[PDB]
Amino acid sequence: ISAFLKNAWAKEPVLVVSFSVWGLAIIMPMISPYTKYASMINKATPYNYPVPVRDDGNMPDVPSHPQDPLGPSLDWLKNL
Amino acid sequence: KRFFESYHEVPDGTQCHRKTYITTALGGICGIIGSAYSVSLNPADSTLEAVARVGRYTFTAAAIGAMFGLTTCVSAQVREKPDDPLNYFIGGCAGGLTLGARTHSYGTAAMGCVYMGTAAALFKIGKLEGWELFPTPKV
Amino acid sequence: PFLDIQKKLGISLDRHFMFLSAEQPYKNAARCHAFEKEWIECAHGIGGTRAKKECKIEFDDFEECLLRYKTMRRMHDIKKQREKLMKEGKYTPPPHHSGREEPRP
Amino acid sequence: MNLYTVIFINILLSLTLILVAFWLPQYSEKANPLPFSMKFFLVAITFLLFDLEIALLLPLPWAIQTIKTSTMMIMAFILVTILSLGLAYEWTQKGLEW
Amino acid sequence: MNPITLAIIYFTIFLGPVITMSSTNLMLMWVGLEFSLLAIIPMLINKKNPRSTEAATKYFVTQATASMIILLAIVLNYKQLGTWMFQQQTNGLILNMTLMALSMKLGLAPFHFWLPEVTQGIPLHMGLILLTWQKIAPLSILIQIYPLLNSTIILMLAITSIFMGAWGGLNQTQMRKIMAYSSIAHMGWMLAILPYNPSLTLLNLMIYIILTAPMFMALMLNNSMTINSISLLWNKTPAMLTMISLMLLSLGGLPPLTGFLPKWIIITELMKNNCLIMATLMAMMALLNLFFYTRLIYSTSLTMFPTNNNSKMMTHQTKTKPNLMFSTLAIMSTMTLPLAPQLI
Amino acid sequence: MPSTFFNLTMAFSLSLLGTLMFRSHLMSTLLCLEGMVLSLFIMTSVTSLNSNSMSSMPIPITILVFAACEAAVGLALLVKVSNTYGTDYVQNLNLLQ
Amino acid sequence: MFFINILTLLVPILIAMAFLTLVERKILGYMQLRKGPNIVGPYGILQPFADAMKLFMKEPMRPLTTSMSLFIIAPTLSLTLALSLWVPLPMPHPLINLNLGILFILATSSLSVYSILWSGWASNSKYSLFGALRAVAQTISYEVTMAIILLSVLLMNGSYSLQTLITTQEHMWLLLPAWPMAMMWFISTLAETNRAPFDLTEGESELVGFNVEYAAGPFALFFMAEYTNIILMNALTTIIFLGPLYYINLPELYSTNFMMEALLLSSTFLWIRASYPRFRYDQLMHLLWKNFLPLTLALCMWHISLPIFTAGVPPYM
Amino acid sequence: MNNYIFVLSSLFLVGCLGLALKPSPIYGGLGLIVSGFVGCLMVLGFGGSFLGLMVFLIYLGGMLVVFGYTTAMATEEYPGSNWLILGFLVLGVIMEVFLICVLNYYDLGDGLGDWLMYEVDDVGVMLEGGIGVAAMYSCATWMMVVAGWSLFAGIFIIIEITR
Amino acid sequence: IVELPTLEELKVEEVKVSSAVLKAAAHHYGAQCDKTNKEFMLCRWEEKDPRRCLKEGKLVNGCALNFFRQIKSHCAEPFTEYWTCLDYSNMQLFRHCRQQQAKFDQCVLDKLGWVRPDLGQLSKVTKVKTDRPLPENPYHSRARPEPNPVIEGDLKPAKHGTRFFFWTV
Amino acid sequence: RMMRWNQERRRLLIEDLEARIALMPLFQAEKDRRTLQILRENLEEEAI
Ligand SMILES: CCCCCCCCCCCCCCCCCC(=O)OC[C@H](COP(=O)(O)OCCN)OC(=O)CCCCCCCCCCCCCCCCC
Repeated sequence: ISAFLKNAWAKEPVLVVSFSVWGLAIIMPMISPYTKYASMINKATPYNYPVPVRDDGNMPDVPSHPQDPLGPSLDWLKNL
Repeated sequence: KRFFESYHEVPDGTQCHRKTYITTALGGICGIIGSAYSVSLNPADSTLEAVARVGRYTFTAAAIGAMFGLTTCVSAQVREKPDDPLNYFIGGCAGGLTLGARTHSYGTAAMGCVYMGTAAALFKIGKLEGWELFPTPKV
Repeated sequence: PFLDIQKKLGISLDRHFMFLSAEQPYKNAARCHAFEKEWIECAHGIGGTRAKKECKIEFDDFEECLLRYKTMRRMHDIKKQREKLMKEGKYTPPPHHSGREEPRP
Repeated sequence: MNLYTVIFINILLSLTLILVAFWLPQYSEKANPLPFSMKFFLVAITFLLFDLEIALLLPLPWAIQTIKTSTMMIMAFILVTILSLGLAYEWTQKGLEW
Repeated sequence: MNPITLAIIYFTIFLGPVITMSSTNLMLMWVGLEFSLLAIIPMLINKKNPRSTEAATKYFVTQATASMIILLAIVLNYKQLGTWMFQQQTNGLILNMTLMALSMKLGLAPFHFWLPEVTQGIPLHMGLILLTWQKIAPLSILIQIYPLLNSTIILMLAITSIFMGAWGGLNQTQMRKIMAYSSIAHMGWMLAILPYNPSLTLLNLMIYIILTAPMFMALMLNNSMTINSISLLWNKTPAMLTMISLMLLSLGGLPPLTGFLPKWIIITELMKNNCLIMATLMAMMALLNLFFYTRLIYSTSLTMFPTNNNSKMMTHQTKTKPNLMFSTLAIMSTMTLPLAPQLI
Repeated sequence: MPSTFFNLTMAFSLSLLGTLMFRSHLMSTLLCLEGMVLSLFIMTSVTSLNSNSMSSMPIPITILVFAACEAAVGLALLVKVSNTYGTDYVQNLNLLQ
Repeated sequence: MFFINILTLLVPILIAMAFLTLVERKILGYMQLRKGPNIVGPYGILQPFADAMKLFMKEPMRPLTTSMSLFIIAPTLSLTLALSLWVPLPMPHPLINLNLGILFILATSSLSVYSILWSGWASNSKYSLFGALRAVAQTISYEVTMAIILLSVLLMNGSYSLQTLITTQEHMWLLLPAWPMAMMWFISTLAETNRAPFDLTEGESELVGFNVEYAAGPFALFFMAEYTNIILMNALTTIIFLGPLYYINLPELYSTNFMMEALLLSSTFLWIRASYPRFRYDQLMHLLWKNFLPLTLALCMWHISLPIFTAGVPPYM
Repeated sequence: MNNYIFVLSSLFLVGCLGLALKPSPIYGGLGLIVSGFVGCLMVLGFGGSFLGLMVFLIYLGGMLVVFGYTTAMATEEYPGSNWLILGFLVLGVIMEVFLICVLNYYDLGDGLGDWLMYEVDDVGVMLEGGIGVAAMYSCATWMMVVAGWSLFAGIFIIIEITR
Repeated sequence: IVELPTLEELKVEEVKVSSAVLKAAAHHYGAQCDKTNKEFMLCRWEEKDPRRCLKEGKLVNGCALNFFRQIKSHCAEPFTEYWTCLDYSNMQLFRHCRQQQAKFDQCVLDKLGWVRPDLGQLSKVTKVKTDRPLPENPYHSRARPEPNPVIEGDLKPAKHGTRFFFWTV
Repeated sequence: RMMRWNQERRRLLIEDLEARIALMPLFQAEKDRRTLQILRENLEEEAI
């Protein structure tokens, strides 16, 4: 099997690449340290406006002000 | 449509003119439809030939319509009994006869008379007994 | 439907997007999102035979949120009126028509 | 608008240039100057079943920015693949071969 | 057929009706109908005989325009109600379109011309699929929308079909077309009760499937597309003569056999709903269907037609057997009547 | 839109009358058949667009994708016919009578 | 002054094309060791005006064409589109801004196919019909390889806007990420002009193609529209793959460097004409259907992953 | 103008009437290619850049072109002068005007007013077709799969028919 | 008559400054003038009506003009050089006027004590406390109809059996 | 270099979109009172 690839790399040297990159692209996402961020860098974009919720005093996390230390702070996207 | 219905509104045997006119139209309408199917399928040879067939079927049907209307109305008039399947049967009887003639066949007149008249009579009964056709689902 | 292999399997490949008030992409609500809601939370638990007479206020409204025809008749009528009066000068293009009137932010 | 003006001007230029072409000049048998290409038709619907392929692949530019990026990737790969396997069958069928 | 292709097609011919049935978004119901159209056309031209190409080209045009009309109904609804599905409010014309269109794909009544002709040019096998696994899909769409369709039209298409089917059948001598005509008729009864009791449509179908599937595998056991051909059944295979007799009389409504139940309960439901005008006329010409069924009975069983000498040669050779399905579907069909209450 | 939606609908009916009144060549029909799919595609896209119903835009295209193959099948039947008769006239398709 | 823009957008491409007829005769010449035009002007600078002012004066013989309607709509379609694909071109400042720009360029490019179909069919002839059918096969087959190269690449600049390709290239040319795409793009721009080692149509030695029955004006236009998108499909490579400088200030530098690379890619096609024996019609297809299309589809799959795993999903807008 | 759409709509009907008189197989292809151009334009009118261009990209040059293609291969036998058809077509050109006319006097009407772009966000982004068509990959991934099988089994259906 | 506020009422001093300057002083307009702008939104999304939160609207049109008024006295000239280059672009990118940005930020870091937010500190959903009573029955939904009643009990073998035709079952 | 750069175009977009977040209140307030000034002013021209 391994020496059959040798003529298929000498002659037919196209379909080899096309079935070597067809796949390579299926394994790069499953094995990369940085694939988690694509659904996150794309999740941070505030395209529409963030509606604020009414305060009850029962919500400690919700950052009261845009500059509170609380809330979704992305010091990640920076120097991702 | 308020038109055709009128036929029923006035008591039978009365205002035959309207009756005959309405009945003649229905037959004629059927004539057109019938000729249409007869021309669409089993087409003709020349446009004129087919226009003729439309005419033939239309007139024949219009005739059966008229005599039905006329006979039933008059039979009721002369007989003075407005509600009677027999009036209609005589009418249907006549209608069939016109069909028979247009088709130039005594035999057809036979079946035509019996079958057609019976059907019309049943229409009268249907109206008299308030039979419902194509009823809405009431389960 | 005829064979509910979807509810059974719990999958929802065909139900999530059947009405205008379903989840629109990027939460961009469509026109009438208000009504259709009001006309389907009404007809929920009440079968159709009775979603057709008593829940008629919400469809008569939703039939005019989307067709938006009764409006036309209003506006179209208004239009004609203006026309007739204007022809006899009874009515004059409003200051708005004259423009200006302080178009503001 | 501007686009209209341009595309329209672009037409007028084309027409004029054929207007002038048939008029500037101002018999002799000067004017005197088939089987089915089944292969061609095949190639043609191969292109139809593939052009529509692109039409379902053009959303990628705007789906890459979907939250469920993992889902897009998966959905796309299958399309590109199932279409490649189709082409591949054609290859074996030798339909691709001319 | 490269067995792979056979799989893809057959899967589609089977994914086609199944998507229709399972989905509620009408659109997805339309593409279920669309697939079925695409999958059936390859099989129809398998012999690729000159008759076949004619068959498929008709089936396809009739199927395609109807498919487009069904889509138009969905497109129109989308603008009369944002929903992608018929509702109480739906404009009446919107639903009537769907009835006509779907009555073309199913081939009922004044649109009954394509079916007899495509049933004539396709093999006996693909004949069955074209008659019974392609009726499930459209009927599903109708049965789902029954509450909303018109009682008048359905009835007219119902009655017409019964008549056309019966009258057409009387003259036909080609078996494939006799069956095509019967299917038009039975399809008629089915659509008659749809507005009133859909659940009975699903009985008048199954029974039709449990009756027609054995009947066709019978016609092909000896691959006879002629009555003269089925008449020499007594020499080619004598046993099937008994059940072929009962199944055909079962297809018509005669009382001891299973075939009476669909007609009986449809008549009971229509009288319960007061259509004693319509039901009566239907039952009467239904009796015309049995006449042509019994005329075939005469030729195949009650009378023995003369056979050719070479028939002795075919007897010698072992007859490839009829699948088991024939039996299980012949008996469950010819005699289940004693078990009607649980069927309905 | 209400006005226009009419034109498109009648376009579909004019295309309907076309496919239901054949004349010689079949390729004309199939071509007409396609005229409907365009009218349906245009109407579906139009209402989806003025209902701002983006969840439904998938459909306008699914309609085209299915319609294209549908037509592919239709043309292969057509090629099959002018290979068996070579004239593609709806006229000779009558063996099944 | 919008009209001033068209007048300064169509004159400076019909006056450029004209001198590509010249430059396609001299560069080919000196490779053939033969001077091109030298005489009508100083160095042939005045030759296209001659055969411009000459072809149009030859009898536009409508040779018993089946339908003039086509004979005279095909040649106009072409120059109409070709001179339109320039309207959304992404210079530092495009004549018109069109989101969906790259689609526009793709779509309009496609319509051109008709010119081949219509012209071939109208002019009744074996050669004409033969060439057309064969020619469009090529054109259409190459659209499917262009689109993907076009699509694939998009995932990288992340929008269909030509005008963003410049930004995506603010610090690098996309030739280096995608030279495989740029190879097959070059052939899909070199063979979708029915040009080069790939001139199957207008096969001259074998076929005498579609434009055969065309002469004088009707021909000129068909021609003018083959050299006015011989400069497009190189002008795109100078936008999509070769990214010149763009500075908010000095907005010419881009156009100047756009020049320097579009002439090479317009002068690179000229080495081809003078270098490669023509592909045979079967081979051309097998180049796309069995070699390029596979690589193109796989690399498209590669580019949809690259953003996700490199987390480089481009910014919409 | 305001009748930006109507006029076009009218042109779309004219092209459909041309296809309906069933003109010569390829002369009418043009007809489709014309109304496809027209329908491409209307959708653009409503802001469906993507959906619009899509039609101009697939049905226009993909489907239609292949159609005529085949016409040339067969069913372009090019054996009633289309001119007769054009004669009738002209009749319809104004005959349709008649149909519209009755409702014209009856009169929506007076051209086209605000019967387009009913509601648009005067602020905001991501509002654009192609965001909806890209729901094939999020929240509408069943339409995508079934379209796949169409095209995929399409290959197998076509070859099988061809063979 | 549908309630439509009097034009007089709608009158409010207005920002009237082109989009470019707003885009320049926006990130500081998110830091400052936030409590006065989020409560408008919190009315706007809760109370779906522009005929009721006009109260807080006039507040937004107020705090903003306040924001700039300080910038006009404090650190106006370096602010003019900032948006004057930013408006030169075709999409008003911060990517270009990046030197003008710090020169305005250090001028405003020292004076007025403002610090420009970090990257992701305007996309978080702050919780704003307000007093507006919760708008119940928003959408003015007329009372819904009742569900069909529920037949209740347990199944018992059917009465007298399938009541079909003489099937004593 | 296409990794490290397109990441930045994202971070510039967040910078560019959060600007838009800060000015929805001013615009939505102006847009409310503006369209709420058109149709009292059109209510008049219809009523006045
Ligand atoms: C409700 C009652 C309904 C009616 C029941 C009575 C009728 C039953 C149906 C009969 C239909 C066919 C009539 C004609 C049959 C002709 C048979 C024949 O020609 O003989 C050959 C045939 C096969 O031959 P083979 O078995 O292979 O060996 C002999 C080879 N010469 O030889 C055979 O086929 C042998 C096997 C024949 C089938 C046997 C059936 C026996 C009768 C069944 C009665 C059931 C009564 C149920 C009563 C219910 C009351 C509630």
